[PDB]
Amino acid sequence: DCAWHLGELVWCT
Amino acid sequence: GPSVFLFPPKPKDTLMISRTPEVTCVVVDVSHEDPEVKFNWYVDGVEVHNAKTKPREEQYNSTYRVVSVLTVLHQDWLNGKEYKCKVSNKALPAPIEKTISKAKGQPREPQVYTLPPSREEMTKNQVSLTCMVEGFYPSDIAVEWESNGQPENNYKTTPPVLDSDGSFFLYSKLTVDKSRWQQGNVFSCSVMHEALHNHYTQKSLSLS
Amino acid sequence: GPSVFLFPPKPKDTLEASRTPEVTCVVVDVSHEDPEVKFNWYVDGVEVHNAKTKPREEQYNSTYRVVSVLTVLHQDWLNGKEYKCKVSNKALPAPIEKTISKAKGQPREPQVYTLPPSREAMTKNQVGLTCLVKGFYPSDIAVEWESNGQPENNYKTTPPVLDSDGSFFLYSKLTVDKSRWQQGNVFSCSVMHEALHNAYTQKSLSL
Ligand SMILES: *[C@@H]1O[C@H](CO[C@@H]2O[C@@H](C)[C@@H](O)[C@@H](O)[C@@H]2O)[C@@H](O[C@@H]2O[C@H](CO)[C@@H](O[C@@H]3O[C@H](CO[C@H]4O[C@H](CO)[C@@H](O)[C@H](O)[C@@H]4O[C@@H]4O[C@H](CO)[C@@H](O[C@@H]5O[C@H](CO)[C@H](O)[C@H](O)[C@H]5O)[C@H](O)[C@H]4NC(C)=O)[C@@H](O)[C@H](O[C@H]4O[C@H](CO)[C@@H](O)[C@H](O)[C@@H]4O)[C@@H]3O)[C@H](O)[C@H]2NC(C)=O)[C@H](O)[C@H]1NC(C)=O
Ligand SMILES: *[C@@H]1O[C@H](CO[C@@H]2O[C@@H](C)[C@@H](O)[C@@H](O)[C@@H]2O)[C@@H](O[C@@H]2O[C@H](CO)[C@@H](O[C@@H]3O[C@H](CO[C@H]4O[C@H](CO)[C@@H](O)[C@H](O)[C@@H]4O[C@@H]4O[C@H](CO)[C@@H](O[C@@H]5O[C@H](CO)[C@H](O)[C@H](O)[C@H]5O)[C@H](O)[C@H]4NC(C)=O)[C@@H](O)[C@H](O[C@H]4O[C@H](CO)[C@@H](O)[C@H](O)[C@@H]4O)[C@@H]3O)[C@H](O)[C@H]2NC(C)=O)[C@H](O)[C@H]1NC(C)=O
Repeated sequence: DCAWHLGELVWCT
Repeated sequence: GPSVFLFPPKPKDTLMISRTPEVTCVVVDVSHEDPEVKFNWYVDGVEVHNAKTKPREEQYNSTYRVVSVLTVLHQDWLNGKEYKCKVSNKALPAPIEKTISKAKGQPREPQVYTLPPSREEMTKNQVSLTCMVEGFYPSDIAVEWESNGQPENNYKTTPPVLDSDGSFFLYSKLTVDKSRWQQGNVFSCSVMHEALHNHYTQKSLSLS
Repeated sequence: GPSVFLFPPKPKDTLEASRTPEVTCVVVDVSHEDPEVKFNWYVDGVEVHNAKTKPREEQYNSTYRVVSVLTVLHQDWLNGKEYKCKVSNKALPAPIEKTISKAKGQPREPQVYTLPPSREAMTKNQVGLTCLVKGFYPSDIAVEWESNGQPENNYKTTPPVLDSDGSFFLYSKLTVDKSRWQQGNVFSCSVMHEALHNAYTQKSLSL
């Protein structure tokens, strides 16, 4: 899955 | 003669795949007689040639500032690769070599807790929302705040402090108008750190 | 030539009446050819003659460390008096002068708030109890913990951080065995700062 921060991609596994 | 300072990338840049982390090799006290500076970059002893020199900058104290920037790969930085900048200048008897890498040691996941304002603070015009971040290694971290999908800027965060168990902790304090707290508005603490799932967690706080 | 660093008193020394705060004039890189250092002390421009010189100390790098200590009066320090250490040595073309004093600006009383561990924090063997100290100026402060009249020493405290209103804040974190917290024991965050009543306050926390 993916992490987002204020509509910005942080990281996905 | 010239002095060299080699800086790591920003934690946010290393932890966000949508950002571009870079290491910076700064040379100061470069004379007007010999402004020519040569850089050699090495990634784990292996020379690389994709570095970029910034516009030369006059300092008006008789010296130039000369900067070389190297893009680094996210995983390379996080896997602990060493970056070496070798600086040569006519005023230097020998080349100056500096080295940076991520701090050594098994990464530890930050435990993130939000603490509401104390009852005793409820007389004030504004209240303190606390984000407590502990048990993290290495100390590279970013903390930010949000509400209603919008960033909240009225916060200050402590430097990381080395804890007795060898991890680090810090606190972030967001200051909000008391009414916003009383009205049930949800606030959120965002933490970016390598040992977190997807480099990220978000913890929420509202009046219960 | 040699280098001079002038140090303020420890905050706990200025804040406890029975303690003896002092300013410390450290001189480093003093040569073997001229180990003699003349000190002159000035309190608000007025020369004082009651400083003490510490034992001379050879490092290793073929340098001497020479230290002068001047005891400071509690009221003097609090009134913001300026302490000047002038250092003369033969390896110096000019006498080096340094000043320190308490940071200037109106003192502001800290607000001390104790914050209980989150529910999420209860899964582990030990828990962090939090003391938020904020709204204080100057940044000179001492924070300790206690329980049932006994000092609790298993805490770390952040440095003071400058806040957006120009005061300072910090957090201190005391780590206790979870069972002690579960069993209702009271823990106390104690804060020393000049703008507090009696330069002391204590706030309690329990489950
Ligand atoms: C002539 O003037 C120049 C310029 O000086 C400036 O102008 C004058 C007029 C005054 O106003 C000064 O106050 C100005 O600085 C003088 O050059 C200075 O020399 C100093 C050494 O003599 C040197 O000190 C060392 O600084 C290190 C930290 O530097 C940081 O932080 C300071 C602010 O605190 C900042 O000014 C520096 O530029 C530098 O800032 C970082 O820049 C890096 C590189 O760009 C950034 O990292 C990158 O950021 C980008 C995005 O921006 C991106 O994310 C990249 O991925 C990332 O890599 C980073 O963001 C910046 N950080 C911050 C916090 O802002 C200290 O660590 C170092 O201390 C160590 O060494 C000491 C020994 O000297 C030890 O005592 C100590 O224990 C430490 O081990 C030094 O103190 C100054 O940095 C330098 N100034 C500049 C601007 O470069 C020059 O000396 C003078 N010559 C003469 C003859 O007088
Ligand atoms: C030969 O060696 C000597 C000694 O070096 C040591 O031994 C060798 C073998 C090595 O192992 C070294 O690592 C050892 O340090 C060298 O002497 C050193 O010169 C340094 C460079 O000039 C100098 O750096 C400056 O340090 C300032 C802070 O000093 C603090 O902290 C350091 C490190 O933590 C510590 O080493 C110092 O002793 C000093 O500690 C404080 O002492 C004061 C005064 O006693 C304490 O205050 C008192 O506390 C008591 C409690 O008992 C009481 O309450 C009193 O009331 C109170 O006054 C205080 O608590 C101590 N604090 C701490 C944290 O420990 C820096 O501020 C300064 O940085 C700034 O300098 C410039 C400013 O313009 C800027 O460039 C820069 O940006 C900074 O702002 C300096 O870096 C070292 O202090 C000094 N070391 C010692 C031990 O004295 C010598 O240089 C070397 N020569 C050669 C040719 O190689």
